[PDB]
Amino acid sequence: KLPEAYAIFDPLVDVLPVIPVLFLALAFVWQAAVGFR
Amino acid sequence: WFDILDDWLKRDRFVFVGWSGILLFPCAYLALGGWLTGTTFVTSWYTHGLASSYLEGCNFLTVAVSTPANSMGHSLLLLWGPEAQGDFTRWCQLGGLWTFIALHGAFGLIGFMLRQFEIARLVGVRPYNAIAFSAPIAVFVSVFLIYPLGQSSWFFAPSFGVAAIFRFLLFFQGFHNWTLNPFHMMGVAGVLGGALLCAIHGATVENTLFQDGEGASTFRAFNPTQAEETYSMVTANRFWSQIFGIAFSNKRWLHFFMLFVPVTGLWMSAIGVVGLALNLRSYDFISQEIRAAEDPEFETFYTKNLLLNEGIRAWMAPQDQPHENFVFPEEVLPRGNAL
Amino acid sequence: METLKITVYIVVTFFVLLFVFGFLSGDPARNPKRKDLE
Amino acid sequence: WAGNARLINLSGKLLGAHVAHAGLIVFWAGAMTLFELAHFIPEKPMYEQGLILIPHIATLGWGVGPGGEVVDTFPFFVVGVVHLISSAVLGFGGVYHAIRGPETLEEYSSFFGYDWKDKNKMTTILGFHLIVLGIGALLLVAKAMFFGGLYDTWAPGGGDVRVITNPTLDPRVIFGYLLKSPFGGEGWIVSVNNLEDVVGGHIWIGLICIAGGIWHILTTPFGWARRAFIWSGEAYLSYSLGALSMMGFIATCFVWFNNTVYPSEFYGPTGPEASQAQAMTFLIRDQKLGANVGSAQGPTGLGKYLMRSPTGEIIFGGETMRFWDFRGPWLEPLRGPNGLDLNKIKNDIQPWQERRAAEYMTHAPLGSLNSVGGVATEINSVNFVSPRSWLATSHFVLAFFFLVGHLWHAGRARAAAAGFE
Amino acid sequence: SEGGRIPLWIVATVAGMGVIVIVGLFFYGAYAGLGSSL
Amino acid sequence: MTILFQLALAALVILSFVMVIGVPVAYASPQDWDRSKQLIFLGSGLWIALVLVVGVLN
Amino acid sequence: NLWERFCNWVTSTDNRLYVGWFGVIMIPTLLAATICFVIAFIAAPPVDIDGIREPVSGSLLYGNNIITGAVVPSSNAIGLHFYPIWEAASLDEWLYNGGPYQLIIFHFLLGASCYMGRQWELSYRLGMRPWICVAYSAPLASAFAVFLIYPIGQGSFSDGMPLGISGTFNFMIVFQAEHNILMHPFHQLGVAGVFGGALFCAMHGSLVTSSLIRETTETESANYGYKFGQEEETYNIVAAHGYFGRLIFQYASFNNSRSLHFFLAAWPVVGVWFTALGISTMAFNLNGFNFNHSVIDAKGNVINTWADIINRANLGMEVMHERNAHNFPLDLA
Amino acid sequence: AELTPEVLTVPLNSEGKTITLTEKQYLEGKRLFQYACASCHVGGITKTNPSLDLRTETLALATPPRDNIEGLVDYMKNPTTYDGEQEIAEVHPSLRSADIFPKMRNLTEKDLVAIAGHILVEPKILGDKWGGGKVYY
Ligand code: CLA
Ligand code: CLA
Ligand code: CLA
Ligand code: CLA
Ligand code: CLA
Ligand code: CLA
Ligand SMILES: C=Cc1c(C)c2cc3nc(c4c5[nH]c(cc6nc(cc1[nH]2)C(C)=C6CC)c(C)c5C(=O)[C@@H]4C(=O)OC)[C@@H](CCC(=O)OC/C=C(\C)CCC[C@H](C)CCC[C@H](C)CCCC(C)C)[C@@H]3C
Ligand SMILES: CC1=C(/C=C/C(C)=C/C=C/C(C)=C/C=C/C=C(C)/C=C/C=C(C)/C=C/C2=C(C)CCCC2(C)C)C(C)(C)CCC1
Ligand SMILES: CC1=C(/C=C/C(C)=C/C=C/C(C)=C/C=C/C=C(C)/C=C/C=C(C)/C=C/C2=C(C)CCCC2(C)C)C(C)(C)CCC1
Ligand SMILES: CC1=C(/C=C/C(C)=C/C=C/C(C)=C/C=C/C=C(C)/C=C/C=C(C)/C=C/C2=C(C)CCCC2(C)C)C(C)(C)CCC1
Ligand code: OEC
Ligand SMILES: [Fe+3]
Repeated sequence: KLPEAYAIFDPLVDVLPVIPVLFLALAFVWQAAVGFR
Repeated sequence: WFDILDDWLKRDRFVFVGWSGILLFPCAYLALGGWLTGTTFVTSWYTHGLASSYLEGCNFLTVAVSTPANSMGHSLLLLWGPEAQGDFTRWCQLGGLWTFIALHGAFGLIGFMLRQFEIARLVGVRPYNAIAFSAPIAVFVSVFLIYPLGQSSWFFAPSFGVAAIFRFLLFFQGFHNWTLNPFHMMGVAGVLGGALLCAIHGATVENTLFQDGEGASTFRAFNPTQAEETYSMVTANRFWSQIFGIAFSNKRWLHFFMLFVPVTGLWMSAIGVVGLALNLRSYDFISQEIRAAEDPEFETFYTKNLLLNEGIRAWMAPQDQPHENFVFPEEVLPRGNAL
Repeated sequence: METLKITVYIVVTFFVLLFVFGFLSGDPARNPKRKDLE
Repeated sequence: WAGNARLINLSGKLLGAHVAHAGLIVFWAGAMTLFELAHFIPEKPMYEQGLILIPHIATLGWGVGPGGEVVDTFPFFVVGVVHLISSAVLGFGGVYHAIRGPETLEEYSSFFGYDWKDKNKMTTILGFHLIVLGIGALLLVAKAMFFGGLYDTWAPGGGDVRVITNPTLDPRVIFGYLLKSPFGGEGWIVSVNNLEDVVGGHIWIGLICIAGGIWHILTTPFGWARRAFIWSGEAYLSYSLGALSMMGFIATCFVWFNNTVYPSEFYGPTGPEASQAQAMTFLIRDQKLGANVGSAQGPTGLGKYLMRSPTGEIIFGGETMRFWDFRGPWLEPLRGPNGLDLNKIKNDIQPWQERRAAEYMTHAPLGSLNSVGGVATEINSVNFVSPRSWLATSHFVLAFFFLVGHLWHAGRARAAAAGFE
Repeated sequence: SEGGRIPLWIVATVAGMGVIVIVGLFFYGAYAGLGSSL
Repeated sequence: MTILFQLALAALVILSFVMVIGVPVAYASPQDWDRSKQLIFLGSGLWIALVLVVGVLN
Repeated sequence: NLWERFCNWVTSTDNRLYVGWFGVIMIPTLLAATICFVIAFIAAPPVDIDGIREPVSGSLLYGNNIITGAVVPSSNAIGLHFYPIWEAASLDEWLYNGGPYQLIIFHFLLGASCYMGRQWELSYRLGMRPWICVAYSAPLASAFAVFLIYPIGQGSFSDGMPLGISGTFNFMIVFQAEHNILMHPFHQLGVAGVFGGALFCAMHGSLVTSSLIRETTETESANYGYKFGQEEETYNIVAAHGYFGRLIFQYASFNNSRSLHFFLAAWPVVGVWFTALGISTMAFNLNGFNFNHSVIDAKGNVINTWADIINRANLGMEVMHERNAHNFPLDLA
Repeated sequence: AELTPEVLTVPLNSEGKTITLTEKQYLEGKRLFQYACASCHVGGITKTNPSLDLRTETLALATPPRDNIEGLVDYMKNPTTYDGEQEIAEVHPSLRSADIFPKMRNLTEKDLVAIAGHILVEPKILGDKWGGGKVYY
């Protein structure tokens, strides 16, 4: 860990990089709310 | 009072419970629970020495339901078996599960082919499916019954797990060189042939589908009157004929041949196993062995393999077979230079 | 054998020019069964 | 749910999408750089943790001393942040252009941005993006010659960041790499030994890109080009699609066999490095036990340590005989005419060389999904998986599927032209 | 399209995400035991 | 002053938290854009500024 | 002028085959491989696989029977280099260092590749879709993976995959003793793809056979076929969809013929897609799982999990694979 | 069958005094071993020099003696050939060679002690295995 003063955010930074994947997820929910077409 | 039950029972609902419905579900359910239960909660190191479940922390793969101890032979130790003496907990410690699963589970397979016969005389269809199903049932008995019978006991039968199956594979390679058996070879033929068919048939269809059948040009439609169906045999024919060189074009044959390949195969394979049950194998080529000993500058892949085996056997049999209690001194073990 | 190496390359490239020039081909181009655009 | 295929012709929405996924690519650039400088510990082999971009950043010799992890921490935080914000700068753009409204009917706009089937405009748009690569490429050149150097793993001592002078700009040398056998050690692009080749090899690209970007801008394709290629929108994907596949392969193989470009110091040792490293490690060990290396006779009669290569030089024996093509800074000083000098060997062998052998030999690219280090049989008490195996592995995969894509979309362009649509 | 209709694209998301939490565990859990391996 | 950065950041944090959730609903034509678009140039104006503050703080 | 007359030939039906631009390479290529290969198996002299001076001869004349083996891999010395004929000296040499291997391989892959192209191109001359091009791509890709990628990832064609029955087995064994595949999802999906295809190719053809047009000129003494001209086709899909649906449940059964045949080509192909990758992924050392230890921190007593007895066998074999060709303690490739 | 005090009641010096470690420590021993060792010393066997192990018995025959903690600590700071005639600091990890084995730079006296403890407690648990890899070989 070398972020110094920002120390505080390891958390959010740690679960951060996954979101690109979760984008795929909404995409299907978007579809569910729109009856799939 | 009879016919009624026939009907109530055979009543066409969501999940068809026929006359066979009585064997199938009680057995196919317990055979599943039996697995899942021990898989998640039982240890089999009193009987096998390894870790059986999740309770001890194996991964899904590792976890399994291990075979009884070799000291017991073929005694079906049911709960009221003179050996377990009715004490459940121990009945599990000893592996009384394996027997459970294989037996109930053997009948579930009996029920499932029966349920396949029922449905064909109610709907008025051909029994063929029920017959294709014999292959697996053969494979099953062949494996889990015939084989253990021929040998020292229940222990040597496949173990109910993932890895526990891979270990089976390997076991076979070392002591039986099952790969050299011709029967496993044919079996290996149909399974790979089943998948080769499944691709060409499915791809040919899909790709020879009738043009413009859908303006939007996607393909999610049909109907009963769609007698002709969505594709051409005439074009496939020529396609194949000019690419592969052959193409028997007669739909009825294509599908049946698709029954022959897979199923014909597994029957062999099962035969091949009734053979090993009696340590009767295809593990040697007298001709070669002979010239293999009178001459040291001669070697073939046949040979190189027989070497790996002994390695499998020497290293893997003392931990894998606790009952004889093998003690093998470092030096003794076969071993290539530097490794 | 150097005579062999040479012979090969001729053969090989020969059939290459037939692949390449068979596609760029102004003559046959991309002629299908349902529509010819020339 | 071919949703993304309904968008085909309404270029007003693609921009919205292309610039939306273009926002993820940059997002990842920050999310990962920051995730790394997060877990990252100084002075522990970059590669023994599990990093990938930082190593890239130190490749450009952005922040490092002679093969010394990092003296200056910061350089990475800059990258982590920048790209993470460029992800919003574009997330905004992609979203907007996706949702606020389509295109092609803006008169002054259609003059700046046209559509498909129009060879002269597609060509023009193409050249454009070509003028951009011509630049980015040349920027790399800047960062080595008049800027904070680049990391040369070669001569001497430690090869810290060094600035280049007069890159190999010879006209011949550059394409020679293109005309060489892609076999046994010699892969056209991979053969790149001298870092100076690499710089000069970039200068020529840009000039070639730019000289081309403008070319199509002004020119519409000739006849032969028109009668060979189709012009559907789907078909341009098939071109571009398969291009990337080849490259996936390209780079993958490029990854396994390092050129100074991928200094093994960050990335780790090369598959062969390990083996060759294991041979050398043991000459010494026994040399210290007074073993004579020249007269050694392995059970085969090939000498445990030294034998020849078909062209007759000396090479470490053992299966590591297949990696005598291997070259690195540690093994080289013992190299000389005719192969390895049996006299530098037993006389002039410095200690820091045994170290590298042992380290590499020790961190063999060999690993499993459980991150178990070493042979398939080891115990789970050692975690490691050479970045190279990670890059090579995942990237191979994509270069494959992607090819499956060249087939699927290019075969569907044959259905547009007249087939099934 | 929520006039106050009985949800389904919610049910589909509730469990779906729920499952991820159980499996997710199954991965965490796979760490607590092999971790003392030596 | 550690306090300003701990607030400037948390500042840019919360802004983004919102932005990313609002900006999308804002593009829901039947929910007035007049009101929603104001707030937009605000988060954007406010944000890019915070972006420069943090930076300058080092 | 002539040049035009040639192309027309190549392009359409020739009453035997279709030999388009793709088969312009495929036909002369696969021929050189066939011929060379057939002869190599009937007379090739011994070949020393691993550089060592211990030649292995798996040919008919030199004391083999069909299963015993065939065309053996190039030397480990030439291992990764390019070994053509011109590049060597006498053929007595060539024959010893595995020449036949490379020669046969490379031509075969190329022409193997083109056999695939040819499949598509025929589609373009017959206005049909381009799918078959894709389903072949699975095994092809796999061959390459086994015959190429690996030796490319490993450092020498030697130990690519022998062209004999027996050696196929060897390659397998050595392979899982070196990379432990069994426990790798990509080979797991592989068994899924295959055991899949078996279960489906039996299912389909089974049902398709049970729900036939019971009343079409079929008696108990004769059985004669259909032909495209036949409208209603062979079977009553309602009977099959009804059958299968009643065996498990409505959803379980397939409504239309597209979802049926698409499934048949989806399962197998995407299974091997992965396996072929599996190998290619373990070609650069990303070997399968390996849960070698589970403990009882009580004392730390190691408890053997079914998987360890798997490593016990994987072990015996590692030790003796390529006996006497190792001079150092740990294999690194 | 649990981890016991006796188990951790390990020899501290040549003469005859002993210290009984704790739970907390033991674990730090592993964690450290794996950190700058395992790679080269997996399961207590030298990869670079197979004919020399880390079993307890072989350590006592070293020069100077090494069946106890003080000896190991000395070794980790400064290295000693099995006989004690060469200074192998330019070859083996050593607090005196931090500059070359960066993994060492961070280490502290407390950590050496624990690492040493891990090496002496293990064999009581693993037995033959930790030696030449029995289960492992
Ligand atoms: C250059 C990039 C590229 C682009 C822009 C497109 C674009 C398109 N493709 Mg193509 N495709 C590509 C590459 C590309 N493809 C490649 C490389 C392949 C080979 C695999 C394919 C194979 C392909 C097929 C087979 C089909 C398309 C189709 C389409 C159209 C699809 C619309 C749709 O329904 O999407 C919907 C997309 C999805 C539901 C995505 C599924 C993605 C997988 C399952 C995710 C795996 C992620 C995994 C969970 C991660 C694990 C975590 C990791 C850390 C380990 C669209 C025009 C369709 C068409 O009809 O074309 C006109 C179609 O049938 N494509
Ligand atoms: C690679 C990613 C990807 C992308 C970029 C797109 C893009 C698109 N899809 Mg496709 N899709 C994908 C994957 C993708 N899809 C996959 C995998 C599937 C299969 C499940 C589909 C299935 C699909 C279908 C079935 C349909 C589309 C449609 C569309 C278009 C919708 C336009 C719109 O306004 O929607 C409405 C927009 C919203 C509901 C808003 C989403 C808001 C995002 C999450 C906000 C993120 C926050 C933002 C960055 C904040 C910025 C703040 C600033 C200060 C920085 C769009 C071009 C539709 C279409 O018909 O297109 C022609 C359609 O019907 N898609
Ligand atoms: C891939 C790279 C990329 C590309 C190629 C483009 C390309 C384009 N962008 Mg986009 N953009 C991008 C990335 C990209 N952008 C990103 C990442 C972002 C986020 C930072 C944006 C944000 C963005 C915005 C915010 C805007 C554009 C606009 C445009 C278009 C500008 C052309 C022009 O001449 O404007 C010059 C501008 C004009 C001629 C403006 C005329 C003003 C209109 C007609 C006023 C209407 C009001 C009227 C009074 C109403 C009467 C109604 C009555 C009821 C009262 C162009 C197509 C502009 C656009 O589409 O609008 C035309 C625009 O406003 N872009
Ligand atoms: C961004 C990539 C790019 C793309 C997609 C195109 C695409 C096209 N170009 Mg352009 N071109 C480019 C870059 C690009 N060019 C650059 C950078 C230059 C400057 C040298 C040119 C110079 C150029 C000229 C002078 C001409 C074209 C022409 C054409 C059209 C040719 C038709 C055809 O492909 O025939 C078939 C193609 C071939 C026989 C070539 C296959 C080549 C292989 C795949 C690539 C080899 C690359 C090289 C070895 C790698 C560099 C390695 C590095 C280490 C040095 C086509 C639309 C023609 C045209 O449009 O006419 C008006 C034309 O006359 N281009
Ligand atoms: C990063 C750079 C790099 C790149 C991009 C490649 C790329 C490639 N390598 Mg090489 N390799 C490298 C470095 C690299 N390598 C290094 C450093 C070494 C040192 C050990 C090797 C050692 C090596 C070996 C030992 C082998 C490869 C092979 C291959 C090819 C495999 C795919 C294939 O089957 O194509 C099939 C061919 C094509 C897709 C043709 C593309 C060309 C145009 C577009 C088509 C021409 C069409 C016509 C029909 C064919 C004429 C071909 C001609 C040779 C007769 C691929 C082109 C394999 C091979 O097949 O050799 C070439 C192989 O056996 N490589
Ligand atoms: C008799 C019982 C038995 C059972 C239950 C299993 C079960 C399994 N084996 Mg084992 N096996 C057995 C005996 C058995 N085996 C024997 C005797 C041997 C020889 C020693 C082996 C050798 C073996 C090997 C070598 C391997 C396996 C593997 C597997 C797994 C394969 C997954 C797969 O795709 O299968 C094929 C089946 C299918 C693809 C389909 C099954 C049907 C599913 C459940 C239907 C889903 C449909 C859904 C409910 C409805 C949708 C409706 C639709 C209309 C939309 C599976 C867990 C493989 C593995 O990966 O191990 C972990 C593997 O590599 N087995
Ligand atoms: C991976 C191997 C493989 C599996 C898992 C498998 C599975 C299945 N095949 C079925 C059918 C078929 N399979 C067929 C041909 C084939 N099936 C093949 C290979 C397989 N088939 C092959 C190679 C063929 C070609 C011959 C046909 C022709 C049919 C059908 O008609 C039928 C179907 O309807 O198709 C979907 C289903 C029968 C359900 C049943 O009867 O329950 C009753 C019995 C039960 C539940 C248990 C009996 C007890 C056994 C011993 C215990 C199993 C318990 C496991 C050990 C525990 C779980 C283990 C995990 C690792 C999964 C079932 C999903
Ligand atoms: C023993 C016994 C009994 C009982 C029991 C039973 C019968 C049971 C059962 C049980 C069961 C029955 C159980 C179960 C469990 C389960 C679980 C725990 C599961 C899980 C799952 C999961 C987690 C999933 C997932 C997934 C995903 C995510 C994706 C892919 C696919 C899948 C689907 C795989 C009695 C009394 C009779 C008597 C005799 C004995
Ligand atoms: C699915 C889909 C889609 C898509 C989407 C997209 C494409 C998106 C994107 C998105 C994006 C592209 C985004 C981005 C974002 C970003 C963000 C959100 C950021 C943030 C940041 C922050 C917060 C910061 C950070 C930091 C710094 C810089 C410093 C230090 C500290 C911290 C860590 C704080 C569409 C619509 C088409 C349609 C439908 C479907
Ligand atoms: C603002 C902000 C940010 C950002 C964020 C983001 C970018 C996020 C994202 C997120 C996301 C992106 C999420 C997602 C989620 C998702 C989900 C949760 C999903 C789900 C789904 C489901 C559940 C589905 C279902 C289904 C269907 C529909 C069908 C098929 C089957 C199934 C069942 C699978 C940060 C951190 C930088 C910091 C500062 C602030
Ligand atoms: Mn054909 O092989 Ca790849 O393992 Mn080690 O190195 Mn040579 O020994 Mn076997
Ligand atoms: Fe069919």
